[PDB]
Amino acid sequence: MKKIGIIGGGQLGKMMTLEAKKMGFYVIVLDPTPRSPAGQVADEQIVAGFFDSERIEDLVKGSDVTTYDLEHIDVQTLKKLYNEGYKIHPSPYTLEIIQDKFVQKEFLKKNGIPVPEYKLVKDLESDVREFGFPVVQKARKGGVFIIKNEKDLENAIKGETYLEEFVEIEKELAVMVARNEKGEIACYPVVEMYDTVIAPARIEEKYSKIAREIATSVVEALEGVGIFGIEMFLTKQGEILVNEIAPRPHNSGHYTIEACVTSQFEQHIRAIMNLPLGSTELLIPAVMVNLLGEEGYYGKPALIGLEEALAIEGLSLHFYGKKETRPYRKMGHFTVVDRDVERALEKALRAKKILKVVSE
Amino acid sequence: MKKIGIIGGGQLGKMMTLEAKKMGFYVIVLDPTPRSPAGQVADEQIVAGFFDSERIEDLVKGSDVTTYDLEHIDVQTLKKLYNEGYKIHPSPYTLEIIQDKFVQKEFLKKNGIPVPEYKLVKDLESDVREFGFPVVQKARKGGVFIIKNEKDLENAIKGETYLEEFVEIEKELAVMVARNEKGEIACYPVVEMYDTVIAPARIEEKYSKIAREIATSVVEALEGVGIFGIEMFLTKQGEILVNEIAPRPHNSGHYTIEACVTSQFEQHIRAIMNLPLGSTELLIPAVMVNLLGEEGYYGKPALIGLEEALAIEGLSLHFYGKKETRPYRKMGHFTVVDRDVERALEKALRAKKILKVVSE
Ligand SMILES: Nc1ncnc2c1ncn2[C@@H]1O[C@H](COP(=O)(O)OP(=O)(O)O)[C@@H](O)[C@H]1O
Ligand SMILES: Nc1ncnc2c1ncn2[C@@H]1O[C@H](COP(=O)(O)OP(=O)(O)O)[C@@H](O)[C@H]1O
Repeated sequence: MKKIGIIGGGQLGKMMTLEAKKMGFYVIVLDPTPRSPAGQVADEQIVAGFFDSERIEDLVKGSDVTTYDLEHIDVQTLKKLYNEGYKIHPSPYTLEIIQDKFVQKEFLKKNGIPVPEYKLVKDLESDVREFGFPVVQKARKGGVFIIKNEKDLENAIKGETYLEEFVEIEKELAVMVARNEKGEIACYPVVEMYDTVIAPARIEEKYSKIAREIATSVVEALEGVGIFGIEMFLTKQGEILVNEIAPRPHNSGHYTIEACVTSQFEQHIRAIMNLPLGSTELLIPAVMVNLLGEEGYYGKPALIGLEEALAIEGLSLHFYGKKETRPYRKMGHFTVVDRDVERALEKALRAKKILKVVSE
Repeated sequence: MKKIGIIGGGQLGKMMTLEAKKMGFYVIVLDPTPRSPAGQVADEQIVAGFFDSERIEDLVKGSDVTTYDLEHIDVQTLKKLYNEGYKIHPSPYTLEIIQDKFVQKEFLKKNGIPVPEYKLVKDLESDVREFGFPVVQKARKGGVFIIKNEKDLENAIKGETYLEEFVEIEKELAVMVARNEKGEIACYPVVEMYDTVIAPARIEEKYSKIAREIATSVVEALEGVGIFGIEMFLTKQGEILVNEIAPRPHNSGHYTIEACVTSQFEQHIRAIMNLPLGSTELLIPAVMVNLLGEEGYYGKPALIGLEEALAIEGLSLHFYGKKETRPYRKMGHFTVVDRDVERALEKALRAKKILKVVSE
């Protein structure tokens, strides 16, 4: 039984190990938190930090393939292990390119992938003048500040940053795309950010075809292995530009669990194990909605509105096992499937007001 | 957070456990095997046998609602607790009715539920005679013997058995049906036994309609709470008779996980928690096949044919993490979803020869 190593034992990692074991694989989770969510349901867990070079190395050498559910990781030791032959997917090199938002943009531009106009900042006040207000500023490494006036510019993000033209967004889109080392690619439906996800995106065939073609291009240019979450902007001028790349299963890909033949999590395992990719057929439209911790609440998690929300046909719930609720924190998500996406959304919005994660 | 107690740590209980925690419930599993499949992903496990009176008592009293994944359990102690007001679903009384095939037949007959003519054995030889050859003999509690003539009376089943008329079976059908304490019912599509399940059964719609009606009337008569597996016979003469009742999620219902909006396991949780039931809509036809350990293999499980099998579109694998394979033992199942049920069956049977659980 081949062993899959997973760095990061949070929710994304747990869902990963669950699908991996379901496919008959042994899983070792590396997380600093003893009995992490993923470690709890994994075969083994290495209790160490995401930069404990020594331990991440014990994971890689003790696994057939190593993957990860988060980006803030020791990419350096990973590149070394990758260079001497150990299987790490996605490649620590693509992770590196993605870590630094500027180099990610640079990479996308060079490979012919549409992206917002950007500019490395060396002379802040001098560079912003090349865009004029409003302009967008982002931190190169992990955030995003929208400079609209003088007072904001005087209080801009400090550190290594870069500028981006403020994009006139018609809609924000996303698409999961997986790829084998063999080269097979599986592209999912383009979805829409209403944080709520609408699948499929209510957009002209013309645009979804383009969004799918660009998402594939990115993974290809990257020679990626695993599943990737590509965020895009459909502009007010009819242009599709990629905003960011997530080298792992993405929150905007959860709908696949209830709406597609193979979930994003099953694809990721298939992809990193170089197995034949699974069908991405959308069996039914779906609207997903994150269950964030309520504003002004702290402590013991409490889910309210369950009975009433479950009465909505097509509604199902995914509550994560978290011991502490924090405002804005991702406590879970719920999805609504309906033959008619519009009815799916109406219901989801209705439920959104009902389902709340409170404290005590 | 409400607590759900589950007696039985096998694969069914594990699948129930996960779905339960997914809905935000706390789960405590009771199983005589330490680190049982279900206990490993539950919150707590009580190491104890299914007849350890005082231990199942701790489980029920420490839970808001208790259920089970098998029938061979201390039903009498549960009846005691149930009479004290503790929530146990399905009721120990229902479990009691189903555990004995004769009382079960007596019950169905008392409620007008279509069933084969039967008779309790007082004097084996004399009773079979007034029935005529051939006749079917069944143990009341523990399997089936067809008495073709006098000679067979010597090898007849010993103990307390009952007799029933021989039925000329055309097809064997199954249907999952869940019910709330509030009385809400949720009926699934009827499936066809090929051990491989075909969803939906390839039968004239007139039969499907009656099969779902018969099944629903069964759980209604029982005033059942939870999801039930209703096994029926479609005779050569166009009659639909109920043969068996399973008071729990059933193997013939695994298809729901891949082809229906809400799986039988989520449905079961909804029903025992008296919450609104989920949609049973069939999103796409499906064929499920059980994976059993191949003959002559013992020890650590090992799979063969995965790549060739996963190359088949719509094929997904569900390998249970059993710590040892053994001939004929259920190690998991795989499903093949396809818009065309005949292509699903074709693919499934083709893969049934490729996927195999062997020893390492
Ligand atoms: N170039 C841009 N022009 C206008 N709005 C933008 C631009 N880039 C990002 N945004 C907005 O800010 C949000 C943050 O985008 P993102 O780069 O993914 O930051 P984060 O790391 O929080 O996700 C987006 O949802 C989008 O609405
Ligand atoms: N009354 C009957 N007439 C003819 N065949 C029967 C009858 N009852 C059962 N059988 C056959 O025997 C098989 C198993 O009997 P069953 O009642 O399901 O016992 P069990 O499920 O515990 O093995 C059925 O699948 C069916 O093919």
